[PDB]
Amino acid sequence: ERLLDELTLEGVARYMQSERCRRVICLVGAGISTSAGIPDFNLEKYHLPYPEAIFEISYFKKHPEPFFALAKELYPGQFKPTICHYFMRLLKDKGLLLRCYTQNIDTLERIAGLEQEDLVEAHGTFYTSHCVSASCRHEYPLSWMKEKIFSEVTPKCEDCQSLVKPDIVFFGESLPARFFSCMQSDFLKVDLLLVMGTSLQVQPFASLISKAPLSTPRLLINKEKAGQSGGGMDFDSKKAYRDVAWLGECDQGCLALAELLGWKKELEDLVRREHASIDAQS
Amino acid sequence: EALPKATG
Ligand SMILES: *CCCn1cc(CCCCCCCCCCCC)nn1
Ligand SMILES: [Zn+2]
Repeated sequence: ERLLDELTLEGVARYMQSERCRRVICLVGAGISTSAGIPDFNLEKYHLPYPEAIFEISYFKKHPEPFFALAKELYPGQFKPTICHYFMRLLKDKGLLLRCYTQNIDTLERIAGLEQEDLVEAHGTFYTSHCVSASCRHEYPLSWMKEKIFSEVTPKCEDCQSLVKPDIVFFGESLPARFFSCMQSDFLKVDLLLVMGTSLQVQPFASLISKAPLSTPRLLINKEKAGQSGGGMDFDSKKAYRDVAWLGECDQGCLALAELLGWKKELEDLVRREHASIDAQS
Repeated sequence: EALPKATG
């Protein structure tokens, strides 16, 4: 029931290069976007009942304007995916990626080249928006929403003038149905979990680590150990057998893993070319 | 009842 030869990054690499590792699932959080300038959460200017209300569906339903104002204030001057995003892109290109489950709404996975079939955006995204009226549900792309946010015009539907909301899951909202559809099949077939940039404190996303088979190795690349209790993470006990913790910056851990897999030069060229191509079209 | 909700 032990598939790793040693509980290190090198053991994970050698396992990835073995016949048993055919399907890899990535579970990613805010830590994989911090080096891109996107915050891992002032707000006094918005006059909120409590600072967290800005992220809850109740307050957005009451007053949607503070969210759009804050979206403009935190709107990144550039959408540049990180080394971690392009490592997942390499996993996709080589046929090893089964799915990327993400907690982020910043669309950086799609900009890195991951497609809809590769992604489960568990908390939604800014990539698309919809008119809130159920008899309309008109869809708008990211450029439309960005132009509405920066002109400081509250986004209204061009067909029925109702409010248009980014396709994100506020706190208190139900997760999208694709989450629960994909999790049923994906976590019976998964051979490896790559948990990157999340401290596993948001539910039901965190519980995903207990859906994998008990023999499936799980590598945590995070600034802190997390997921320790239940099918929780066990990095340090005498009964540890499958969980590996690499503590540090996510970009650094992905660089080390890619080098151990022989992908250092390719990942370098990919990241540099894409960052330059984004700086050009900026 | 509804699908499980995002909770911190
Ligand atoms: C259970 C749900 C967990 N959850 C909710 C969210 C998003 C909450 C609102 C974020 C607002 C971001 C504003 C824009 C920032 C810049 C990017 C365009 N995440 N996780
Ligand atoms: Zn409409």
